[PDB]
Amino acid sequence: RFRGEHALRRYPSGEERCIACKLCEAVCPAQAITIEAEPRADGSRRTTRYDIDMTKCIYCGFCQEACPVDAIVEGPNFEFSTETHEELLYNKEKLLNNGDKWEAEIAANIQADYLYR
Amino acid sequence: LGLREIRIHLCQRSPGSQGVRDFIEKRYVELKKANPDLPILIRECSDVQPKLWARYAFGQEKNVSLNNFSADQVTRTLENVLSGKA
Amino acid sequence: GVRTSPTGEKVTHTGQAYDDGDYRRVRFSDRQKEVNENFAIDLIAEQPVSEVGSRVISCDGGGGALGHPRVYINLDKETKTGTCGYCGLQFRQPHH
Amino acid sequence: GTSVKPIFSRDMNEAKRRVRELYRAWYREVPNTVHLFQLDISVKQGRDKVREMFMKNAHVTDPRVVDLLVIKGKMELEETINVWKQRTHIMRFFHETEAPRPTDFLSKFYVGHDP
Amino acid sequence: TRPTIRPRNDVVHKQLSAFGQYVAEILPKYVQQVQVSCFNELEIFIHPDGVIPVLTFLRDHTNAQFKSLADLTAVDVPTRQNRFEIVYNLLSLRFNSRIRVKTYTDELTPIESSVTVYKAANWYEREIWDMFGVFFANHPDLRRILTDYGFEGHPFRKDFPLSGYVELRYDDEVKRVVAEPVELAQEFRKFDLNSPWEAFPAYRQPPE
Amino acid sequence: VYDQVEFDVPIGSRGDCYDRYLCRVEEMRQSLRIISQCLNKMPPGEIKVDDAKVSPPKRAEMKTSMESLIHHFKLYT
Amino acid sequence: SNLIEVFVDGQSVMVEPGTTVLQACEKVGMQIPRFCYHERLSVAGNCRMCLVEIEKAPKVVAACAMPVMKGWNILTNSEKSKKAREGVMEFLLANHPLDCPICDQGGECDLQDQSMMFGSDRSRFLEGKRAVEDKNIGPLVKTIMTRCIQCTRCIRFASEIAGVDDLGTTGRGNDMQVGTYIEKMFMSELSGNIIDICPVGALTSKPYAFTARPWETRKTESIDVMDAVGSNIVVSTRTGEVMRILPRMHEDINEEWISDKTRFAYDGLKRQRLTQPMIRNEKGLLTYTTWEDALSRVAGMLQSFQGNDVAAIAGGLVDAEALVALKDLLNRVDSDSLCTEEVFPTAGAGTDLRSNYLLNTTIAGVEEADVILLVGTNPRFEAPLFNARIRKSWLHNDLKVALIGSPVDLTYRYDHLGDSPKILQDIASGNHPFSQILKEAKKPMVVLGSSALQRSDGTAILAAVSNIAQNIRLSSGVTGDWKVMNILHRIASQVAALDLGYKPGVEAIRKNPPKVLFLLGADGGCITRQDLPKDCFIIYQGHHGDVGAPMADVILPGAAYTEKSATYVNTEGRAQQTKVAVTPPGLAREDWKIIRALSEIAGMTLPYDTLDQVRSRLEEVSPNLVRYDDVEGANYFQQANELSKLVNQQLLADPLVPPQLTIKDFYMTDSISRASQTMAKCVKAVTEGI
Amino acid sequence: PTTKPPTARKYIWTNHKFNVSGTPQQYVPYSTTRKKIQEWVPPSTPYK
Amino acid sequence: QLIAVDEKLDITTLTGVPEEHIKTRKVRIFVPARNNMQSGVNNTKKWKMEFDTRERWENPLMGWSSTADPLSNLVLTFSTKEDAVAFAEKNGWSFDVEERKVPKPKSKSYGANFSWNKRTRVSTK
Ligand code: SF4
Ligand code: SF4
Ligand code: SF4
Ligand code: SF4
Ligand code: FES
Ligand SMILES: [Mg+2]
Ligand SMILES: [Zn+2]
Repeated sequence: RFRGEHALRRYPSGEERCIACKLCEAVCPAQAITIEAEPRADGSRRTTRYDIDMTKCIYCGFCQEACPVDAIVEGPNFEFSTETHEELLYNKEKLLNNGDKWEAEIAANIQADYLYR
Repeated sequence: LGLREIRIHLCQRSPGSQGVRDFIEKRYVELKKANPDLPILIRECSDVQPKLWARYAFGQEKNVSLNNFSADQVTRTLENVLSGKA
Repeated sequence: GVRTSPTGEKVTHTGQAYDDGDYRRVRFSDRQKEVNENFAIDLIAEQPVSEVGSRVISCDGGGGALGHPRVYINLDKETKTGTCGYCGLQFRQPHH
Repeated sequence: GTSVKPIFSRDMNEAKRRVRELYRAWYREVPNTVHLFQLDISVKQGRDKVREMFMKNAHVTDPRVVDLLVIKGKMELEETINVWKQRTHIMRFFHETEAPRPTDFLSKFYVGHDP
Repeated sequence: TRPTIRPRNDVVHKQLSAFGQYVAEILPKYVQQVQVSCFNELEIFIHPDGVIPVLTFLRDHTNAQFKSLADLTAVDVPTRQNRFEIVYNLLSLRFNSRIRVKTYTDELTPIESSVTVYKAANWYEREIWDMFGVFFANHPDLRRILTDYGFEGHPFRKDFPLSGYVELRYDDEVKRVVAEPVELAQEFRKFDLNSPWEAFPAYRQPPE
Repeated sequence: VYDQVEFDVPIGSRGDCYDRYLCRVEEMRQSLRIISQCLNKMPPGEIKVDDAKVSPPKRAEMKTSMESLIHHFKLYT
Repeated sequence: SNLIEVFVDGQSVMVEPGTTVLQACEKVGMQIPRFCYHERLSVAGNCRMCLVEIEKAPKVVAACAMPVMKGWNILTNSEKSKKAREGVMEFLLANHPLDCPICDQGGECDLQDQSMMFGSDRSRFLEGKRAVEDKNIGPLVKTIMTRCIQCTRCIRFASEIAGVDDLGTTGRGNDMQVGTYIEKMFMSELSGNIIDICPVGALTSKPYAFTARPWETRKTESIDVMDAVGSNIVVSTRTGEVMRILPRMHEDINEEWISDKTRFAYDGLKRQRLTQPMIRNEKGLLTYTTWEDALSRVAGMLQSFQGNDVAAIAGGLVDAEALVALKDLLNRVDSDSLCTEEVFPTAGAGTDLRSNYLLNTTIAGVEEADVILLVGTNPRFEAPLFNARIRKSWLHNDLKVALIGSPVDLTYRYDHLGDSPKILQDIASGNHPFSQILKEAKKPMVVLGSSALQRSDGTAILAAVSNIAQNIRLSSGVTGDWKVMNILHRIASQVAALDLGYKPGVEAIRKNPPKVLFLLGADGGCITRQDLPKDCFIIYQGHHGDVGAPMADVILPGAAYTEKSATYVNTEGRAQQTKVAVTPPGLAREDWKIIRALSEIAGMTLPYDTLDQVRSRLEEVSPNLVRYDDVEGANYFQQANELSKLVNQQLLADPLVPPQLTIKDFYMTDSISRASQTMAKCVKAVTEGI
Repeated sequence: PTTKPPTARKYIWTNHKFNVSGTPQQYVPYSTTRKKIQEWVPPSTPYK
Repeated sequence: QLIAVDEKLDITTLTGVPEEHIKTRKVRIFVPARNNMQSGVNNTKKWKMEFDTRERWENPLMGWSSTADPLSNLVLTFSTKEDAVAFAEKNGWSFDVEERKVPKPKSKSYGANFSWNKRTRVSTK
């Protein structure tokens, strides 16, 4: 259940789960999420911008409980201190990389906890 | 010194514009035949005294009140403006 | 499917890359630009189209409660295939 | 009609009397504030700032607004005298780090859309 | 009702209504309205001139003796001619009951300080003055308690902007912290969440 | 549920710091007592009010039922 | 009188006979739940969401269709009506797809909101849902019919408002579907409104798909400038970017609808934009420069020449502020050659009398007329909402319509009197039977389009139409303040320019070629460098790079209608003002501010400095430009008609052909429309269809 | 993970990386969207 | 005990608002228009006061929307038009007032759908 650094997950096929519904952005109590979207080249509903300000985030986990497709999660990493302010302003590439980096542990934790949700 | 255009602002229902309304309705057509190339802009005010504007060369503008004037009074004002005499 | 801009920078899956005259490229000097190497559009394009002998079928993304909301896809049109609006998986009736 | 409950002043004369008392107190305090906060400004410019702050409100014709302004100025003086403020609070009256904003039409037209 | 619905307590409702009638009868000079909510909370609306008498009666009367001032605050309603309403919350330990007293004021009318009735009101009235600009007469020492020194405006007013007018930073040229007009790197995103299709028919207003 | 648990309220006698210290220690002991009672009397059932117009539904219901998805959307937006 | 007494939850209210239960409840302040009922459409009564209980009645009634009877007590919040609402919502949600996260109408769904407010909080539907295949009805409306609730709002709107009978229901029972039954595009000037009327995400805007959520958008109320109707609109913006255009309700102008161009041409505001001042370098090419250099270069030429050598042309999207600013600036130069690209006959009264160039009957007045005659115009494309009002009057008031010109499709039947202009003379003389038809009419109306005035016979055509109107007045007598005479304008800047004293047409420029020419958004191509002397100085001020830009010497980037608070006057003579939704991009500035700065640089500083002072100057010139909802005005038909008898120009034997003949000519009219990709897609779709 | 390994995916990193702050491979933030307003391009041919 | 002074209310010197956010602003007093995407009218009941839109620009980092005015998100709700006008006047704000737009009552007749001789007869239902 513990909330760590945010990550963007994807389906087993390799496509990202996020469908740009902007529910996490609407629920975010700190307005830490910025989302922009448009139809993709194949007509899919996908984001072109997904920014999380980690210096504005309160790590409440409301975004992950508002997501209807388990796209945004707050992963178990907590040792991600930074030497500059700028590297704590995450964009979509950073969050997708975090998801690809932590997917094994994230999926194990979700399997452990999803029956309580 | 050359007159460029004349603007007449009269209110549609106010009794202060009755003379201007009568002037227009009776003799604006004759005034327009007399000056076929001079633009006489008739516009409507609202809760404002009737007024007459004259534009001269290089953007010079002067205005005179036509409040409570009869048709003859505003007529004489227009010949005074057109002829250039005070 | 990461491509390279004529300047030399990697073009991300959103297609953006700083122009030649853009001063903002200076932020990547002595550093690097994060680009995710796994393009979702290509990865979902590699998935084979599922063959089902039913007129209407449902998709939930797999895993049951761990996927997306369950939706039903009509497969009456033979010119194209039915695609899930959540997951992107494709379905088709066995023509001929 | 238009009968309202007074705060301190029934009319304008005693409101101006309180204004003059507050001005006297501020004028007296300026040199002590300049010395005690180790300000780089002079006493003349501090008194000029006091005069300017008093003159910003010269248009008020309501005695209640006037005596509320006097109350606010007296709170300001109490903060200054008791050294509850630091040097930054005193120096905030001078806006030394703000680039001047030109007033004429052409400058505002050149800089941006702000009238 | 059902187990998802909060139960009602008619006995406490009747007791509060009776005591509200009692207080209104004893002080007809100041009491303007008495209300009891569905969750058993008693409110007494009074004229501003009666703050000291009503509070003294509620503190000292044998049948009331509200000896504790739980909270004192203000609410800003810009649409009213009297902009601010002052709310007093009192607790009676003798009778295990709570009462609320509301009055009103505007930007220029002072409200009498109640520090003689309750010593706890000293900081509450200071906070009200700091956040709303409501002046309290005969206060021992009225001054800002929450905002920074020299802060201009009253932030808790509805028309005060959320992020204020000035922001602070350290300037190396003058070797001190300076104040400058606010400029957001990202503007606060205003959300229009209120939906049509009105929710509670019991609170429907006449269409005038 | 505080009417369903039993504990004592420590009361001071001198109104000084020592009495408040003793009162706080006694409240710690009484909190241990209440914790014991709560552990021994935990009931079964749901954890939030079974009213989807206030409390969000479960994830499975949100991903299965139309009403649950609508209510989840509206409650989180 | 004839009012009857009825009760809503025990409270009395007096209603007219024929009032339904829904309207009786509305008079009290309650909105009855609805899905199929629309105030603008015919009653359907199929969604059954408006079921309500009448006291002492065992069976609930449909509030949208049941006329209320005297003495009825409507129980709007009784257990019976609440249970009916819950059951109907359950039935509606049984087959609905779980598409809320991917549906474009998440926070704007009537289904979602009414399920939250009147339905249950859970489902007991354990079966599988239905799925239907989507339809392709063009590049404007995206179609996902699994979300359709079969309320038939789109069908009724298409049949009654748009005049297009391409929509319907095929199948039966649960398998009944809304569509065309064939591959066919629902293309009309009002096709985009079915997106608004659709309560669910079955019909959504295709260019708007997936881009924004409703709670994020900021709402700016503004005025459309795509035509001369001036329909009220709402501009949705988010993070300083225009997202979409929504209609804003105004009963007198556009009711609830906007045209497709108005709805979808905002895509052109993000392309081909002018963002920086530009001048010519030594090679003769356009290069970027500062505001100071360009303004000084223009001011030097302005000071070099005076009088007749300085001229200005105003485009179709110019506000009154910029118009009066330019007029004052050129008057300080002693230049009166201030012209517009649109032509109006100056003979006789000209622009001196305001009623000579206005739609005197007004848009709302069409509902009162019994006979209307259209001369040399295509109202369907030139003024889509005016044509919609005509169609509504034809449908509901049994209005009789006749046309002189090309037999265009107007979405209603009319009488084609012919094509030749001599028919006007025949009607005025009295030989044509339509003259007698107009004679019997109690509220006759004659409409002449400015497109018919664009040809060389404009004065003669106007004289013939005025003769017809004068014959009507002389024969049928004075019915009152009916104002038979009318003119339909096509561009949003024409009426304001005529009110300010601009010379209609560009004949003055051709007669007296200038050496300094101002192009205030002029992209009509009326004047090119061939019509100008050698080394003529051309200044183009505008917001788009179009036909007017490349031939200019100095380019001044201006603001579009969405980027300024600007005054526009519609074809009725009603003045309206826009509001700032976003700021101009780059170095672009407000137009009147540019003119005032240029005046200061040249030493001819203008008195006004703020927008309020500009509007004070507008009031000084034409006081009606500051009355922001007034349409009333004095009728001077007799004077203009008498003055029109002086000249006797002859009519040519050329058929009346409107510029827009089919739908393909409607999408591309102005610089904003020509820079829009959505308009290009519409043109491609109508040219070749799939 | 030796007794029961994590689920294998094609997109999961094969090589784990540590914290790279204060290092040339550090994360550098940037906007991931395209230009919103397109400028007009003047023609290359002189008018006269 | 009562001054009985005749002067219009003015509290600009007490609100702490900067000088250039008082004289250069233009508030709009209006009833918000109904969102035409929905049929509900519960959002068109009260009066609103909003400020004129100022410049928004793109942050060089993150491309976020930056602003320089503090009143870009300030919206006030009023019961009546007179209350909003009084509030705007006492705060020293220049205002524009827009009259409330009400949908006019209409005549609906289900029987007109099946008309014997009028054009209101529907071709389908
Ligand atoms: S954890 Fe909370 S604060 Fe952080 S992004 Fe998610 S919703 Fe926002
Ligand atoms: S992360 Fe989840 S909640 Fe946020 S926009 Fe994407 S799908 Fe919606
Ligand atoms: S139409 Fe409404 S209820 Fe249906 S999926 Fe879209 S938002 Fe949800
Ligand atoms: S498409 Fe929309 S408007 Fe048409 S019938 Fe279906 S729900 Fe109604
Ligand atoms: S609204 Fe009456 S049945 Fe649909
Ligand atoms: Mg829709
Ligand atoms: Zn799927």
